[PDB]
Amino acid sequence: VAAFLKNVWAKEPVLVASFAIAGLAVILPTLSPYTKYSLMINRATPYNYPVPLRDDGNMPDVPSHPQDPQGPSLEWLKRL
Amino acid sequence: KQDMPPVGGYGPIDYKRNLPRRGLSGYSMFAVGIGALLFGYWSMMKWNRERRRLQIEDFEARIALMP
Repeated sequence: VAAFLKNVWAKEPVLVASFAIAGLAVILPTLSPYTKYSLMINRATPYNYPVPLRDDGNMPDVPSHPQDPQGPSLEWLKRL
Repeated sequence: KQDMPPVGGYGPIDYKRNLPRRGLSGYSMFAVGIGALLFGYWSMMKWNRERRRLQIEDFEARIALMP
C-alpha cells in the first residue's frame, strides 16, 4: 500500500492536497494546550452588567470595594 | 564576372533547442512556501490576541458608567 501514496501523487496531486489539509485539521485540537485557553479567554469577556449580591450571614468573600484582593484570577492576561 | 558568393566568412547559426534553466525546484519549493506561511500565523496571535485585550477595555468604559 506504500506505493499507493506515491503512484497516485504522480497522476492527480489535486485531491491529495485536499485530504492533506482535511487531515491534520481535526487532529490538532486534541493536541496542543493552546486550546482551552481559547475557551478561557472567551469566558471572561464581559458583555452584560455585573449585578451585585447581598450580605446575609455569609459574607463568603468580595466586599464592597472592588480593588481589594477579592475576586478570581483573570489578571494573567495583562501579564500575557 | 561580378557574382555573389564570398570566399569566406560564415557561421553558421544553430538548429538547436535549449533553455532548461532550473530554477529552484524539488523540495526547495514547498519549503519556502510553508516557511513563509508559518511566519504569517506567527504574526497572528500577537495582533489578534492583543486586539482582544483592547476590546475588553472598550467594554470597560461602558460598564464603569450606566448606573
